[PDB]
Amino acid sequence: PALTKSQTDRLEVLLNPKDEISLNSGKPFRELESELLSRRKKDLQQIYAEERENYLGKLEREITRFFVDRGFLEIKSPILIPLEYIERMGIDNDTELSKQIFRVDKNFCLRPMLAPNLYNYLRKLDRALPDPIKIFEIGPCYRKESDGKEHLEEFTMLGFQQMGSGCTRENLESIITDFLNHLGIDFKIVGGDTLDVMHGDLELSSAGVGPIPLDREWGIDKPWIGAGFGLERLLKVKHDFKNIKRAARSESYYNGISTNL
Amino acid sequence: PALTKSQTDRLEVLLNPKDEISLNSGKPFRELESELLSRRKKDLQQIYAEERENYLGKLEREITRFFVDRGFLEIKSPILIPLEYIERMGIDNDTELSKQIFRVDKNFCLRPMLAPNLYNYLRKLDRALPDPIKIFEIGPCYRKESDGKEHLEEFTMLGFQQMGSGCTRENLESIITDFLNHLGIDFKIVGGDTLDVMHGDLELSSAGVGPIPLDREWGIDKPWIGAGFGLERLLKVKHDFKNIKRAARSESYYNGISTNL
Ligand SMILES: Nc1ncnc2c1ncn2[C@@H]1O[C@H](COP(=O)(O)OP(=O)(O)NP(=O)(O)O)[C@@H](O)[C@H]1O
Ligand SMILES: Nc1ncnc2c1ncn2[C@@H]1O[C@H](COP(=O)(O)OP(=O)(O)NP(=O)(O)O)[C@@H](O)[C@H]1O
Ligand SMILES: Cn1cc(C[C@H](N)C(=O)O)c2ccccc21
Ligand SMILES: Cn1cc(C[C@H](N)C(=O)O)c2ccccc21
Ligand SMILES: [Mg+2]
Ligand SMILES: [Mg+2]
Ligand SMILES: [Mg+2]
Ligand SMILES: [Mg+2]
Repeated sequence: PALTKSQTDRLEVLLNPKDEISLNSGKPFRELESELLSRRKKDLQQIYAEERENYLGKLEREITRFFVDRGFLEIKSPILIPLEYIERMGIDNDTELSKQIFRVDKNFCLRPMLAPNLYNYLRKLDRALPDPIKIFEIGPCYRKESDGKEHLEEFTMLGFQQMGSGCTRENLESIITDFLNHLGIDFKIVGGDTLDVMHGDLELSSAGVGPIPLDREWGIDKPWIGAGFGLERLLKVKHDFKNIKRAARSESYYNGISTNL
Repeated sequence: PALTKSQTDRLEVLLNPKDEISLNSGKPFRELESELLSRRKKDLQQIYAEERENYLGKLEREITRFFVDRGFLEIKSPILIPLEYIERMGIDNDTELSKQIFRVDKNFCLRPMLAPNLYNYLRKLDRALPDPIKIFEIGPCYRKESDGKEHLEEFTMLGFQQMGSGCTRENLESIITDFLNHLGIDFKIVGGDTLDVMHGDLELSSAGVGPIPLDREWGIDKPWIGAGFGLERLLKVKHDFKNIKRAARSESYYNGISTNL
């Protein structure tokens, strides 16, 4: 009696990437399910007995320490932002992002990105802080997305930006490289300069070197370097999850372990 | 020449609670403004040179360590939640909260509270973890509010909950008391049991002891204790801010310092 596709789907919910269990073994579904249920209950018991930390929270804290220690100021800015910030980012029809916005009320949206708020902080802090100005933010961002194993509608972005002196492509690649070697994540950098940070075919980050013409709409007139990274994609690679759902804010998975036991 | 109300409003933006400057001094507005601008620029320079941490992020990390160390599992659950969770919480017309919901699309809303997701986690984790089950979450919550010095529309909630053995009012008051003495925040506890944690006339928390009849709609049939705290209200008290805007996710204040310099 071979397993049904529905049964294999159920077992795949319970399977963790380092389990060495093969589904075709010939063992009955009920037995395979009971084995995986026992393993996942034990995984949750071990977390509860020892560390008790959530992967997404813990990763945020680790990234925060890395950037604070490298001289970047920690920002916490609004998640619910004025809708006019989207248009002011140059996002209109004929851009993909235009159709992906979660609107709230008449004049607000859930931010799909961190760039508007980081631009505003760079402009304001230039009146107080010495050159160069280095800032970062980690927090929720929102985009409407087609179903896909690499995309969430509710995700978490790291964004960092430096403005003034030292804003070279070399220095940008150095930050990225030190950061991902610190986290233990393999990558390739692929390249007004623009560049993407790839893990195989998966985009971990897009990064940039300024100035660009958009800066003037935000009151920025200095060179800059910066990048944006999705935390759930970093977790997906680090823990070898097959679907990014395992890494997201979720009621269905805790540290990549099914909560439906 | 006395200061105008508009001028005093501008100086109050620049005034920090421990400044020992009196507005009626007789000094001209321009001079008082220049003094406060210099002080606030220096405050930002000192943060940037030394700690570089945001108060709201740092408070979240401190609270996280307190609860993890006391045996509570750290949860990160969705901020964008099904609208049906609101009705299932018993929130209908004739309740205040009913009119305060930020709706998104047809079937979702920004969570105004943490209770639905914590109920769901308690039910699911009861199948895996030993008694008692202790969990907590910190993160963004959203409510439409009238203008007021104690309310934000975008705020941050701590919610903790224990289920099973040990769920007594005494144990609940002990958690609260240890927590606020750890943070250095003065309070009074004022009291199916219900109780509020007050700082003067300001509500820091509402807390509760179960079971209650609502539990059955969430699949819960064990005793419980729990509470919810606003982080920005804790910061407002700790730092003696006159308006909670100083403590919120914001583009206008950084660690209670005006960014408009
Ligand atoms: N829906 C999403 N879910 C998870 N992470 C995301 C999502 N959208 C963007 N990210 C992350 O945020 C980073 C910066 O955003 P951005 O450069 O705008 O993404 P993007 O170009 O739309 N990438 P993609 O949709 O994969 O082609 C990306 O490199 C991802 O790591
Ligand atoms: N709009 C808000 N801004 C900031 N903190 C809030 C807000 N609403 C609730 N809180 C915090 O969240 C805690 C738990 O929420 P809840 O008990 O529902 O609040 P509440 O009853 O509406 N309090 P209040 O509106 O002041 O009378 C409160 O005790 C506050 O510390
Ligand atoms: C600061 N920052 C953030 C991003 C990612 C995305 N565009 C966002 O705004 O969140 C980014 C990309 C290139 C250069 C700088 C960047
Ligand atoms: C777990 N928890 C959370 C709250 C506050 C608010 N009602 C919310 O849901 O976020 C709360 C109040 C009493 C008892 C337990 C509580
Ligand atoms: Mg995209
Ligand atoms: Mg990209
Ligand atoms: Mg209220
Ligand atoms: Mg209350």
